[PDB]
Amino acid sequence: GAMGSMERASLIQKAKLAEQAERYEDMAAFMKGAVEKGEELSCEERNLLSVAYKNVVGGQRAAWRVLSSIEQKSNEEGSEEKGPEVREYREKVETELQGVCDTVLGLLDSHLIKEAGDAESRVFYLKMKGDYYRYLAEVATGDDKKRIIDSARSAYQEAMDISKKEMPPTNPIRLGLALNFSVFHYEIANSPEEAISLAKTTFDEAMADLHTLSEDSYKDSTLIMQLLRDNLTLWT
Amino acid sequence: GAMGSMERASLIQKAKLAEQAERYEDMAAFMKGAVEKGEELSCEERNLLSVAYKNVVGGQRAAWRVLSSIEQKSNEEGSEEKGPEVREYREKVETELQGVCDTVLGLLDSHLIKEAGDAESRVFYLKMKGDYYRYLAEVATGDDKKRIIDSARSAYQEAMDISKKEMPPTNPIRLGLALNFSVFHYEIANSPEEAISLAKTTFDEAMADLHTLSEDSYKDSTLIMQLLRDNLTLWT
Amino acid sequence: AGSIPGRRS
Amino acid sequence: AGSIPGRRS
Ligand SMILES: *Cc1ccc(-n2cncn2)cc1
Ligand SMILES: *Cc1ccc(-n2cncn2)cc1
Ligand SMILES: [Cl-]
Ligand SMILES: [Cl-]
Repeated sequence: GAMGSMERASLIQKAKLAEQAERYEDMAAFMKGAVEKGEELSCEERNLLSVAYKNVVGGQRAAWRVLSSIEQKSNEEGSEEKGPEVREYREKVETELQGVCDTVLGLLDSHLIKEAGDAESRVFYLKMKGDYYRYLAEVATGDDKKRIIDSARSAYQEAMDISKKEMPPTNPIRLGLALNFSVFHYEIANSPEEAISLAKTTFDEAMADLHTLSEDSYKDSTLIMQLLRDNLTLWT
Repeated sequence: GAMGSMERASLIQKAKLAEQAERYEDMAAFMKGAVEKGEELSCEERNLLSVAYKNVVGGQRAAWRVLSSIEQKSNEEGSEEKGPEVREYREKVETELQGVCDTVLGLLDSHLIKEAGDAESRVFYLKMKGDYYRYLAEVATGDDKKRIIDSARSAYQEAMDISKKEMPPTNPIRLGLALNFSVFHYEIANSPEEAISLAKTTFDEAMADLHTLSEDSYKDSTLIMQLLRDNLTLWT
Repeated sequence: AGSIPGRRS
Repeated sequence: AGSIPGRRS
């Protein structure tokens, strides 16, 4: 890659600079180069990788939704024919989004996940794998939409199994995994009851474990519990 | 270019879609392709070109300022040596910004300005030329910083001369030109008194012409007059 | 429905 | 000091 000649430490340093400059494409390229050095990632480095690509794909998903909405309006009764442009441009953004998701999934598969032995790293990467298959599922329509959905489910499920065995119920990675898996159930899998049940059980079991936490860990956990509560308020 | 095979009308349509999707890099590439079709640009098309590149370079300028501030802190008394990374990354962003400015200036020079005969188009393009030399001047430090500054001044001055001859004092292009030329005086040319005098005279002459305007033109002009007033409040 | 924002480290 | 925002057509 284009980052093969830069030191690992310099790539990490520049990824942090790019975050401060809100240059998330750069940040993602720097962290991709850091991953491709072949060494495992620290807790902080995993967060940098995640933050970079979440911002990049977040912009693409927002644009895809704008364009998909315009496209759907143009294909309604009484709509004037505007030509292939809206579809073409939505396809362009969609293709770029799928390329980013494939890049992240390729990093996880080569070889972040297979070298991740600790629960903190393994659950983190498997949650990522579920997230980026979920983003692929959001735009999928063809022969493989069901397989993409099952790939997301399978990664989330393995992460859930490990987190329930190896992490306390207030662990922020465990909480964010359950939050996103519940969003998967609601938005992707057409299982709103499973989404609500998971969010409720996750919230209640975290609530009962808060007494064990320091002030700073309490703040971390209750922040994500509020996101679970926000979704439950929207879903019920 | 990569847009040589797409219809002019499709490029314009997709530039509008990209603005709605907040995909300003795409928007700029689409409008660059539209310009390179060789036909003159309508009022609306000129605005699309301007909006696209203003957003692109606006993000680069914001990032450059963040990185330049970090770089300056690292070169202070008592600062720990962090290596070449901050300078290297600031240089990378700076180089990308200069490339965008050069691209815009190349479009104006080949051949938007020479074919612009009406005051509305010619002043618009010359204001653009002043703006993008101003952005080059913001990051300039070498043998040509003075020539870049004079290139900005010269373009602004020609635009001012035409606008005073050919446009009413409330014309929004005339007002925005004077606003940016005053910012040039204050921020680039180290002439704050010239900046204040231009802003005041522009505001007062617009105020005296508002009575001639419709409700909608009044709203357009008073919006930019408020930007002149905001600067005067900051400068005095 | 909100997933983890995860856009700031 | 603010120039024309010019970021929305
Ligand atoms: C996936 C995930 C889980 C938790 C967090 N987080 C945010 N603040 C603390 N922990 C981020 C991402
Ligand atoms: C350079 C310039 C001048 C004026 C405007 N504007 C904004 N609203 C109406 N006119 C934009 C850019
Ligand atoms: Cl396209
Ligand atoms: Cl760099």
